[PDB]
Order: sequence, then structure tokens, then C-alpha cells
Amino acid sequence: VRPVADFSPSLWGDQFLSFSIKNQVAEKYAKEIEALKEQTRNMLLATGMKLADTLNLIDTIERLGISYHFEKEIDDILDQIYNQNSNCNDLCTSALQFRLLRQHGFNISPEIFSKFQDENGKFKESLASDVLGLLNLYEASHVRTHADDILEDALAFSTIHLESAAPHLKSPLREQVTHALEQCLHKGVPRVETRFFISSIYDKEQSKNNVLLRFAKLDFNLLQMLHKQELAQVSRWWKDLDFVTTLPYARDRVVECYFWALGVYFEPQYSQARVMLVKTISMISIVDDTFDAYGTVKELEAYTDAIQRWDINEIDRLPDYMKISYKAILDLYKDYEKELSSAGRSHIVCHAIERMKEVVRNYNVESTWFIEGYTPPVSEYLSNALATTTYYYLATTSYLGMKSATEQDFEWLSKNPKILEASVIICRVIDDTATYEVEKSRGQIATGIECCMRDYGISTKEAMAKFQNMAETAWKDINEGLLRPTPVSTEFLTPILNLARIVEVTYIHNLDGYTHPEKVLKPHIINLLVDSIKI
Ligand SMILES: CC(C)=CCC/C(C)=C/CC/C(C)=C(/F)COP(=O)(O)OP(=O)(O)O
Ligand SMILES: [Mg+2]
Ligand SMILES: [Mg+2]
Ligand SMILES: [Mg+2]
Repeated sequence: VRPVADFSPSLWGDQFLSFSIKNQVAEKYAKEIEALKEQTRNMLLATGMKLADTLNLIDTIERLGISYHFEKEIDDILDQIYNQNSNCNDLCTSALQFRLLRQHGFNISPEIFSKFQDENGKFKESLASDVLGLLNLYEASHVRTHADDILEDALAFSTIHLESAAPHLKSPLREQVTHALEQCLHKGVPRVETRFFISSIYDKEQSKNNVLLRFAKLDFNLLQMLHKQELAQVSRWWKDLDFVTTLPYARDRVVECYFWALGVYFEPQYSQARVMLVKTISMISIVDDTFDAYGTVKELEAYTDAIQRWDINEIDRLPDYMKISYKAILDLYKDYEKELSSAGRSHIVCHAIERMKEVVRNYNVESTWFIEGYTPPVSEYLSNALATTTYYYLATTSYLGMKSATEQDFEWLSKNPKILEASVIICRVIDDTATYEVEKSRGQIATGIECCMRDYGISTKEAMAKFQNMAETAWKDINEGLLRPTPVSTEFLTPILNLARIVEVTYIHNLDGYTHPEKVLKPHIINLLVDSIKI
């Protein structure tokens, strides 16, 4: 016998199965974008700009999702700002300067916020009537590190007053503030925040810059075309496998998986990386379902071993259905090796593989704990549950398609650097807070919050609160890990960051976790992969 198949079909159908680029439009957009690209550049390279105007300019270009065209110009400008470390005396500009620098690795001192606090060390209540200042302080409070205790109350301060003033603010500011209170910029998925900013805010700004707005809308729509091609290509791939019929117990969420990959990196140069990444997320999805929604203690034990040995010869050692899965997994990695041959980078594929073996080992342990009704101590729980988030694995995977990834980068990653650990913790801890009830009602007493309660002898509330501070501490670690000098180039840190951002966005709703599939993601998928921004 097997467990009752619940998982419902993909509410997407074949919307993405086939998409044909309109080359006429693509070139038209590309061609004009090129022009707008140079106009914008000259805006950045312009001399005699005030500090406030330069920062607002960088900020706007970043929120518009077009800053990836000016990585160097923006860096040079911020570098120069960091060194001359001149002091503007208004909250708004100081909080912005602080955020932009810190997000870019410049360890600017949080001492810049001293002039805004009293002797006691708390923010001057007299700032409560400066909305723009409160807003930028709010966004800034989210990039603090363990050494920014000066900003310990910045979040509660800016929050309370922003909530209070919001109802009477003019649009789009009102919407910008309300949105920020629901999702800070630093911890949001880049494409999602860019889509919202472009069409809900900047397109309605009275003072909007038309060149920047047009540039932003065209670029976003153009990249979307690329994304739709990829998702189409990946959708055909998923169809050929046909697990929907061979492995009926498995969920069909390739679209949701693509969204995840898109959140890791959206730039066109990462097109190959994205395709490779989504294929892996989809594949490891089957394995998860197989472990906790179908396979028996005995089959899983054999599956785990087959994965560790990793050789087709083991396929016969597995039951018929696990053969479909297993065979598909091996071929996938064989495809990766073939894709990287061109650039002679097939030798890194093994790193992703050892990470998958790790995920499978821990899944198996997870079920063994389930079967025995074992409720481990938090430490033992995390030693296993961290890897089952698959984050070490996805992070490793995201490097595969990155042309610039070197063995050194993978070596650094293999040691579980602090920035990656933090990202993993955030996923684990946020998931456990969101999926406690459900898993608890299925006998999964080896669930995070559970272990925490028994371990510490505290209520479900104190346990979730404990987990929140872990997520909080973890975010501080991520922010610290982005400060220069970085152990690897920032290009390889951003994906870890983005993985954590995906977490915050997929479980924004702890009030139910909200059926991850449909709810939560559906809106974003429609906004990033279905509807183009109306010009
Ligand atoms: C933190 C964890 C482990 C999962 C939720 C967040 C993540 C990283 C999702 C992507 C990994 C995949 C493809 C799953 F199927 C994950 O499986 P499940 O979301 O249906 O749920 P459980 O494995 O926690 O039972
Ligand atoms: Mg599982
Ligand atoms: Mg599951
Ligand atoms: Mg859980």
C-alpha cells in the first residue's frame, strides 16, 4: 500500500510550454535600450552633483532594476562617497548613504546616526514628522550587523511612526511606505521589488525621470522575454520526463521552481545558470516527495545507498519507480557535464553532487527519526535539518552555470562559510515556524519547534520567538559577510543572499505559510512571467 495522493495539479497548465520571441520587438527594445543605457550612464558620470542627488540617483536606478548595467560606475561613485566620508546632516540622506554603502560592502560607520539621537542613545522623537527620513531609516535598519547596536531601535522607531503617518500621505509615497512596512527592500526578491517599484511607484511619481522610467520598463520587458523562453525550454524538458504520470505521487511545480531560480539571479548572463538551477530544484523536489510522501522505510534506505554509491549499476537494486527517479538524476548531471565541456568546467559538477548525497542522507535520517518517533535536542536537530533545506545544495548548484565560478569558489563554499550557514538557518527556522502546525498534526514530532520546546522546556510561542532571533542573528551575519574584504567576489555571495530573500518572500505569511504553491507565489509569477509592464 502507499499514502493517499493529495497534491493537486499545476494551476498553470501549458501557459508556458511554448513561447516564441517576437524578434522585431526584441531588437527594437534592445536598440533603444542601448541608447537609454548611455544616457543613463552620463547621468551617473555627471560632475558637480550634490550628495543627496547622487544617492537618490543610484537608489532610483537600483530600485528600477537596471543597476546591473552600471556595476562599475555605481561602485566608483559609492567608493568615492565612502572615502570623503563627508557628513550630510539630515536623516533621509544619511540613512540612504548608510544603506547603499553597506549593501555594497563598504563598512561605513553607524556613527553617522549619532546626531539624530539624544544623550540617552535613542532617536530624537522630533524626527517622527519626517516621513522620507523615517522611510530611509527603516530600509537602513534592515542592513545592520552585530556591531550596529546604535541602530537597535531604528526599526521599531521608524515603523511606529511610518504606520502612523501613512494613511494621510500623498500617492505614490503612501503606497511606497505601506509596501515597505510589509516588505523591506533589502530582504525582498530583486525582480519582485523592481516590478512593484516600476509600475506602482515610479510610474506615478510626479517628478519621475522619463528617461529612467522608459529605460526601466523596456529592460524589464526585454529580460522577461528571455525568462519566458527559459521557462518554456525548461517546461518542455519537464514534460519529456513525464513524472506527472510515471511518478504520480510527485508534485508538478516546475513553474514555482523557475521562480526560485529567477530570484537567485535574473540577469541575462546567468541564463545558463538559471536553467541548470531550476532543473536541480525540480529534481530534488521529486526526491523530497519520494522520502516523506510515498517510499517505505526499506525503499528509502536503498534509495539513499544508491545515491551515495552513485552509479547506474545500482538502479536494479531499487524498486521500479525509484528507478525512474534515480536514472533521471544521473542523466541530469551527465547533461551538466556535457554543457560545461565547452568551457572545460565539468570538473566542478562533482561539488553539486556531493551536496545532493548529503541532502539524501539527511532526508533518510529525517524519516528514521519520524518512524522511531524521535524528538532530538535542538543541536542534533539542526545538525541534520539544516541540510534538508537543500540550501547548501542549491547554493552550490547556482555556481555551476556561472561562467566565472572557479574551483576556489567551490572550495570556499564547501567549508560552509558563515554567510551560507546564515542563509541556511533563515530557511530552516522560517520554514519550521510556518510549517509547525501542519507537520505537528502529521506526527512529525522531529520538527524544529517541537525539538525546541522539549529541549528548552518552553511554550510554542517562546520557541518560535527563539527561532525568530536566530533568523535575525542570521540576517546580521549575512550583512557582515557582504562587507569588504569578501572571501570570494561579491558575484558569488549575491546568490546566497538571494536564497535567503526567497525565504522571506515565500513565507511572508507565517499566519498559515499559505499553501506555498498557489497562494504567495502565484501573484509574483504572474507579475514576473505573465504580464509585461504596460508602457
Ligand atoms: C526548509 C525546507 C526543507 C523546505 C521549504 C523551502 C524550500 C527550501 C523549498 C525548495 C526545496 C524543495 C524543492 C522541496 F520540495 C522542499 O520540500 P517541502 O517544502 O514540500 O517540505 P519539507 O521537505 O520541509 O517537508
Ligand atoms: Mg522532507
Ligand atoms: Mg515535503
Ligand atoms: Mg519544517
